[PDB]
Amino acid sequence: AHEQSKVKDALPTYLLDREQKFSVPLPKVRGISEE
Amino acid sequence: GTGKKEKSRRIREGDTKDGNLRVKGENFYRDSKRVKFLNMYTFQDSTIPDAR
Repeated sequence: AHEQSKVKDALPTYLLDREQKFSVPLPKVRGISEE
Repeated sequence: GTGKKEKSRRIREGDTKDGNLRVKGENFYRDSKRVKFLNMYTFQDSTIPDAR
């Protein structure tokens, strides 16, 4: 950070300065057996 | 018998035409709907299903 400093999504005026092929995400789930 | 015999009752009711579904314990008291229920009082196959 010191080295970088030594070198030298637009939002409305009211939101600034504020805190911010159909497969399932997890196919082939673990095969929990009848146990 | 003669009436006490279950064969006569089956013949009279006509269930003999479809006796393939004869459930173990088919009697006047506690018919299949009850025999199956009671049998549950008598899940560990450890099968490996593909959860796809």
